Amino acid sequence: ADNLAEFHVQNQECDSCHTPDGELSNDSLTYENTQCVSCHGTLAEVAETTKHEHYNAHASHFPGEVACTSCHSAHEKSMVYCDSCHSFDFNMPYAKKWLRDEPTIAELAKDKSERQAALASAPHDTVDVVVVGSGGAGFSAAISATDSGAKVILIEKEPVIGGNAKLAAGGMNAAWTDQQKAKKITDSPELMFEDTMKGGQNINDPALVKVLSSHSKDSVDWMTAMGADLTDVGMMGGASVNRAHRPTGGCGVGAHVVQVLYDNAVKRNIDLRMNTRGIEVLKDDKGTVKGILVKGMYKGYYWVKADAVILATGGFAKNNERVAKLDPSLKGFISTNQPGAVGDGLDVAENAGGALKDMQYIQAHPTLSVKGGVMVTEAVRGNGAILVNREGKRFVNEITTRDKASAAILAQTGKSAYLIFDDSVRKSLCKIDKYIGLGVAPTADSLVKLGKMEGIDGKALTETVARYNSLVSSGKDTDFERPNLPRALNEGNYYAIEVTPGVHHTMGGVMIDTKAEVMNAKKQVIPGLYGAGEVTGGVHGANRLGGNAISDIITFGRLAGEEAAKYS
Ligand SMILES: Cc1cc2nc3c(=O)[nH]c(=O)nc-3n(C[C@H](O)[C@H](O)[C@H](O)COP(=O)(O)OP(=O)(O)OC[C@H]3O[C@@H](n4cnc5c(N)ncnc54)[C@H](O)[C@@H]3O)c2cc1C
Ligand code: HEC
Ligand code: HEC
Ligand code: HEC
Ligand code: HEC
Ligand SMILES: O=C([O-])[C@H](O)C=C([O-])O
Ligand code: NA
Repeated sequence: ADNLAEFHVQNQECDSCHTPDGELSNDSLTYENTQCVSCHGTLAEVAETTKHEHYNAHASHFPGEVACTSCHSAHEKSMVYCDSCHSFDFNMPYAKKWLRDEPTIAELAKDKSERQAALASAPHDTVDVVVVGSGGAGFSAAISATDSGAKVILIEKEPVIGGNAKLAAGGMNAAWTDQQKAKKITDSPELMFEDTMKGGQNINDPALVKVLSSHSKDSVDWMTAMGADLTDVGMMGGASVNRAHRPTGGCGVGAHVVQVLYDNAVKRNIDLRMNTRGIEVLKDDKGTVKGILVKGMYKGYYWVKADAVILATGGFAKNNERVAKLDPSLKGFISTNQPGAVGDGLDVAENAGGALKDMQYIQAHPTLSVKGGVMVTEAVRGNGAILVNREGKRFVNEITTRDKASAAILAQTGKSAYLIFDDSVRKSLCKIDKYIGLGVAPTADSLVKLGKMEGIDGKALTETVARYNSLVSSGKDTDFERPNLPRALNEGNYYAIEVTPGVHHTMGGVMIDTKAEVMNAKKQVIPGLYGAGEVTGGVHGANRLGGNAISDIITFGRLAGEEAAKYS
């Protein structure tokens, strides 16, 4: 058979998958996926049949309930979503090679016919607030607006929830939390504010940073009340004290937070629509929001009538063409991002009259795995790993800010470096076992053997770790002035991960005020239009601190949902 439907129809009727009249149920394909599940089992049940030692197409780190049709289309060959970041050896029936070619908002102007028809029609729904994007900011806005008495529709353009937020590792920054106090950590919102402003080269809007620092404990409390575990508190770069909150043992914060948000949205019966892209914010004759034109992948264009629209669409770090025009030093770099993080939400914001700011400030994460092409968490360094070059020497304070760390790594021989750590570090950070599972953390019982394995000077490496451990013992790094030396690298075996910078986060975006209201170039509020999360500019300035993006998206998403509900 040339496609999945053709295979099935050999001994099944059309209505084995389809509704009675044949119409597709909705853009989430709810009815149709339910039919797949009726015969094949849930995703977890299918996964039992497709195990590999170190990976499983049907059991991944993605949170929520991942629809079968995310990867298996019926009437045409389809792509494995995992192929957008990994190259696992898969044999999905009716597969085709991964290729993302999504039309820009500007290109969709070609749908002049179809869009005019939609807008000429009755609104498909009439609600209070539409939230665009199912990352942490969008789910937070949808939940908060719903709890404030608003009727919400949440849309997501991708087939799966969670955006980049589901990928978050190292943590959510906050001070001064119960969780920190329980771990004998002393902090303050003031110190978080100070670290943040300094970290951003004082480019950040201080009014927005004050919201970030002052609301941070409340946001940790809010997540925790919803069921999140944020009890482990680690160190990230450019921070005065440990304040990156994450689940027990140092497991990934992002999948967890997104799962909690998803479960809470399902509990509230929030209308979530997948494969549904926000295209154009609609405004009335006085320039206030009146709704939004969307494009359903399966059901076509339609509009929703609403008082408020909350853009929670994330960044553009996947779009290297747009990135390179703003910061040429990042041209041709690999990205840490999900395939849809291309900035189409900003185009929607600008078309609605929103001004952008700080667009030139784009962060490279200092440590993408060269072998795996995925982010390796800064928490590996926070929990005690060092960086060495091919000469086997330290060369940077491994917990400095990301601008400085990235530059340092790029300055080394081969424009890459190695994370080096032992089993004490490994055991301290649950997330590290994921890199071992991915195959990107080669190991040996001596540094000489590891060095020979990886092309690092083995004797120099050995002497480097001895010297470093000496500095840990004496309590002062006189070589690179690293201010926190949590662990000696001296238990069990040693690991190396080859790392290099990758494009990671866009600090610029739509201009908002402290109420998450989008403003035009005249600094005038556009009534009914809100922005929250990485889509906004002004929060992070010239360099974002690790841990501060998850803090941002929960704080600003929650605030936006409450403000939108009040606005009405
Ligand atoms: C691998 C990785 C690890 C990270 N780790 C951390 C960490 O631990 N700590 C931290 O603070 N930050 C971390 N970050 C940064 C942080 O996760 C991102 O800043 C965060 O995901 C921003 O969340 P968001 O809700 O604004 O956007 P996202 O989570 O990216 O969600 C936006 C969603 O909107 C969608 N969308 C876009 N346009 C449209 C449209 N027109 N219509 C409908 N939907 C649309 C997307 O497809 C996406 O699903 C990490 C980022 C990555 C990539
Ligand atoms: C909804 C769109 C789906 C999806 C994503 C899949 N199916 Fe089915 N399927 C059914 C049976 C009896 C078979 C033969 C194998 C078996 O005995 O279990 C299949 C086969 C598949 C495949 C493999 C195709 C190939 O080329 O070998 C795949 C990838 C698959 N399915 C996914 C039974 C049913 C149903 C019962 C009436 C329904 C409904 C579906 N399948 C729908 C779907
Ligand atoms: C499950 C395995 C299916 C079988 C068997 C049939 N269809 Fe299907 N159909 C299915 C899905 C998941 C979808 C969405 C797109 C995709 O290919 O994944 C569709 C789509 C259609 C459409 C398009 C409808 C539209 O664009 O509005 C049509 C016209 C259609 N399907 C017809 C159809 C007929 C006549 C079938 C029996 C021969 C049939 N389908 C089988 C899932 C499945
Ligand atoms: C992408 C992330 C997928 C999603 C979501 C679902 N499936 Fe899948 N499927 C995918 C791959 C890459 C493969 C090949 C796996 C491999 O290890 O090579 C498959 C395979 C199947 C199969 C065939 C299994 C077999 O016995 O050989 C089936 C029957 C199947 N998938 C069904 C299925 C259903 C019902 C899903 C929703 C619950 C579903 N898949 C999700 C990729 C992805
Ligand atoms: C980029 C946006 C990704 C996509 C798409 C998928 N994964 Fe992933 N994966 C990504 C990262 C940054 C990491 C590093 C470890 C971490 O948890 O942050 C990984 C790791 C894995 C691993 C190894 C660890 C583990 O969970 O066992 C596996 C087996 C894995 N990823 C599988 C996987 C599958 C099956 C996916 C499709 C459903 C998938 N990944 C998508 C980033 C990204
Ligand atoms: O390194 C991480 O875990 C991460 O990627 C941290 C942030 O904030 O972006
Ligand atoms: Na931004």
